[PDB]
Amino acid sequence: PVARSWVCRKTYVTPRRPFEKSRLDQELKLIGEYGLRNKREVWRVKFTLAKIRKAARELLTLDEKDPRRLFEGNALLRRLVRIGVLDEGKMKLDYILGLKIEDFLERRLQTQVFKLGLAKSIHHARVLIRQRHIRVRKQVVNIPSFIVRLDSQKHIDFSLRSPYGGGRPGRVKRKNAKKG
Amino acid sequence: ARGPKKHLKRVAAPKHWMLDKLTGVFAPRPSTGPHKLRECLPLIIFLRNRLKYALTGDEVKKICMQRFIKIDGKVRTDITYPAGFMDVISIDKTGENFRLIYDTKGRFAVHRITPEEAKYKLCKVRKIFVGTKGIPHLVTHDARTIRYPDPLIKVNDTIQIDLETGKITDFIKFDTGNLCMVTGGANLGRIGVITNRERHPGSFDVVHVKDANGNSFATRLSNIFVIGKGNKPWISLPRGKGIRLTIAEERDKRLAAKQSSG
RNA sequence: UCGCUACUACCGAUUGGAUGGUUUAGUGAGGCCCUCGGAUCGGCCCCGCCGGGGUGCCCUGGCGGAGCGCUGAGAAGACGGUCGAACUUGACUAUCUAGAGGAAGUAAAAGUCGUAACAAGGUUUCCGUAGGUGAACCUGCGGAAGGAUCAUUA
RNA sequence: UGGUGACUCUAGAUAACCUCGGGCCGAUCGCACGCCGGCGGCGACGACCCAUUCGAACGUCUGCCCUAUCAACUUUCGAUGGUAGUCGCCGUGCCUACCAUGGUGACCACGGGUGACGGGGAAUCAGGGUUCGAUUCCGGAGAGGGAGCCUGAGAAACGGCUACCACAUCCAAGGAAGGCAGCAGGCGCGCAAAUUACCCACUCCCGACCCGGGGAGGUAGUGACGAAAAAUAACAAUACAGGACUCUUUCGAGGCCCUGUAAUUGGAAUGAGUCCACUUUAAAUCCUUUAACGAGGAUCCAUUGGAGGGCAAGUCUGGUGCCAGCAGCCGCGGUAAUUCCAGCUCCAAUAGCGUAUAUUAAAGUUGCUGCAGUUAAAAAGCUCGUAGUUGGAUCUCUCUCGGCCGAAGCGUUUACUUUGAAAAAAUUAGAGUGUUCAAAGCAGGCCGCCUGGAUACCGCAGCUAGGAAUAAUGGAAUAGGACCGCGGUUCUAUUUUGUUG
RNA sequence: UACCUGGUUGAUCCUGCCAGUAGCAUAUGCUUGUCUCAAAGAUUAAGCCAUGCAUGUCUAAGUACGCACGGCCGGUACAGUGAAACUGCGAAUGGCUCAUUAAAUCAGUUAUGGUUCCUUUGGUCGCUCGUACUUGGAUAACUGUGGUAAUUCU
Repeated sequence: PVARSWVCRKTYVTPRRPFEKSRLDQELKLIGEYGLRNKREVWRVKFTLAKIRKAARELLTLDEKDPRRLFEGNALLRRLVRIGVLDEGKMKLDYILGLKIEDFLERRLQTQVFKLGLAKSIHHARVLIRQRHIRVRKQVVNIPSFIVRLDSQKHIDFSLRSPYGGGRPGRVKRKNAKKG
Repeated sequence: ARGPKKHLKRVAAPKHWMLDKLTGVFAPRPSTGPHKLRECLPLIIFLRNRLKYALTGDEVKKICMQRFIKIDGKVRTDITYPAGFMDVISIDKTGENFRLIYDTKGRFAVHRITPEEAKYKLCKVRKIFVGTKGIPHLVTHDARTIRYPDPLIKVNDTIQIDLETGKITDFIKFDTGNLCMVTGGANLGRIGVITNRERHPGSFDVVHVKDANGNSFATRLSNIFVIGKGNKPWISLPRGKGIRLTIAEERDKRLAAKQSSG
């Protein structure tokens, strides 16, 4: 007996066929377009989409005046509007099935740092997040796959201790000032 | 085993105590007392977990050992004393008074009450027997035996106990049209009017109850506690009035109640 | 059909030894229950040396002694009962273990005599069943076509 | 008197008993002190009996893997039942005496096996399924193997005792003491598994107890079991016999957008480390927060398998020459090897990747959904036949009471279907919540208040209520049939005669 | 994400199996910078165990004549703190493992109207017509004398 929880969960699935061209090609295009590191970051966002399609595909067999479909189905669309993947006029339960991987990958903090212009490339956003230069509303966020909600998109900035926004220079500029 | 168990694991605790997973292996293990250990709230959970007065299971010892806590008007120096339904907790150093009533979701509740109401409690009659040179007795759900009862008290009714003397003042009988609270099952903590009582001889009576909104439900007879004569409760009720909201309108209450902010 | 090297397993003498499981019979540690037993420890008596109180007699304090006195407590030990571990010897087995002999299949074999079969495969083939051999096999009986005929003339 | 659905219940009355191995009816401790020699107030220990709580025990119904090279078993010696008792906390062949001769079996008993503790659950999965579940929660069992007890509310107890069988420690040889399937640790076994560490601060438990104790439990150490996040570089200016956009018929004209086998230049950014301090904690560590140092082949270098096809990616070069070896399969190697040994280059996953074995999908190659049976593996030589399985049409709620609305009855009994209530938590699904994201967690939020800690699922069996299609089943055929009022025979209610026989 | 692909022939269409493929779990190889959780002597031997620890306990309120401390005041029964020992209570829980065990365990469902229950909580506790302003004997701790090679022996 222990006071520990052993409840864990894997967050990706690997494909059934390992060496398949045009699966390899499409995921490499999605790695290069969004600045991701390995295939497992695509297989992770493929997995949260496959959980959302599957739960909506279950809710589509119950009729329109079901209790469970009306409650749990309105709570599924609410999250997808909240993270900015769906829009507001498309809140029937059948524009869930028209979602794709790219809608979910456009909402990462990495691509949003690139979209707002705080970076100048999609790989420049990965480092600027990871070097702790990026904060969201007060809080330095150190994770590039931080899915930016819709209300937290207007507050993404440059982290008041950083040499980019705050002003105290880094390791390199101060040593060159010492050698001045 | 050989002889009785003295420990309670945490996951094996009652669900309504709302103990989290990661604080320990063991749960407080109520002492034997008036209430079943599945039907009670120990005094350590009322002080540390609900009221946030204490912070550890040693401060509950330091609070109870100053004799600051009266459960039904008698001072209790056991931190795992099982307080149950309709039990009055008088803390006189601060000035509060609580009654343990279920709320609409199957748990207990912090129900602060006025010290003018804290002089009495209701009990439910459980067995009535004569004996010992023909002297009649009650047995209530607190194991309180009150000899010489009123002859019109029968089984499944409700008495009203005076807590300073121990004597019955007036009672309610089991009838239709009486206001009842469900004290067990999946309709627990719900308040409604008795509609109907179906008899099943050799099995359990089923008592159909009707809400104040129209929501009918049924229980077995043993999960039925007559609170009021007619529709007027002889005790106070919690913030919700014993009326269970479905989860859709329970969501609507939150998403409309946040819009009063600013 | 007929020549080299090794393994698997069984038979395998040896009435070879060691250990389990079921029971036949005999034995039966220790506990408990019963019937006894009575090492010891008190108590109440009875006298003797004697005080006080009450009135020769009663109650008290110190002791002492004796009696197979008469009661209480009670250890060892025994009879019998029961529970039952275990032991001894049989039978049924099962398993760990030493030993000549031979046995079968397996690893290949590109070693020798025919050419059974696939063509009408030079005796159409195949099936059952009995008999005989160097052997593929051959032959007697009765089928089948998966035949070499879907047919043979009033 | 009071009760239940039903008592041989609960109470009442009467006659007696009441165990010397005795049944209760208090020779007990504390704190403040008193009121008129008595009368006292709060507690602490007790205490027969009753109730309750915590249980335990013994039962009811339904359910489990493989095997027929296990088809009859049980019954002297209890097997099934009856009567009377003994024992036991009590119900019972539990056991004893006397009887009766029964009890279970293709609807698979009985016997054997299990690499069998059972569940909650776990893996995989379209739907159906299949396999695992020693393992932290519930329940069982057991402390080397059987057996017997003491004490106690509770034990057939092993961190209690007594034996025996098996091991084994000391010994002065007469004796004495043992039981890690507790936490550590050791040996052995094996493919196969961590420290003889710190602390009662947390969660709780025990005790006379606000105080003591706890290898329960917590904290560290070992730990690529496994799961979550995630570095190993970004940017700019040049140049290219690089590409793309506007013009020139074309040469060729440009900061307009991209790219690099530029070990071209250039500062700007930063962790990993090194390390004061705070914070964390019982005290420490770790992470979080901060000084100072900390990157140009940013040598502070990323690996594991592969390049014939399945299957992403070189008939490049050197070596060997059916050798060495590769290769899951097909195949490769006999002097030009797309396959071996290597160099280069390229590919896949990436702080991870190969191999072996178990298992699941693929497997419609176990098939209920959903396979096959002329010739590919396969229809019994033929027929009869009991069990099993399957079976043609047909049939459109009322009586005695209480305030028209409830009781009570049904009707022949069910299967089916729908609702209800009861179904441990954790897991699973799912709601809410910016753990810095996430896996998680059950928290949190606002300027003392406001919250949450939902909900679904929970087969079969058993309760409940509505439906009446389908499917089984009854209801009178020698009418001892329905409904009526008529008569007889036997028993008999309890009111009726101011009470009283 | 309800999926297939190579292998029988000179070529073909099939039956059909081999082989690949993807999880998941035990081992193992090579490699391994950061950070958060986290399993871990189950499988074979329910094999064997050095050493140490894992079960003890006092309030105002059962028993204090230990000077072991100190403290009034010295005729002051007992100031106090208190080891020890007697008494009470616990040690039957928790922890570990999975050998047994196949209508057994167990799960759901009922029953005790067929039973016991320390404790807790409530009841009851002058309900009996018959030395007390306080009863009797021991025993530890302590003092003192010993035995045994040896024990939590006495």
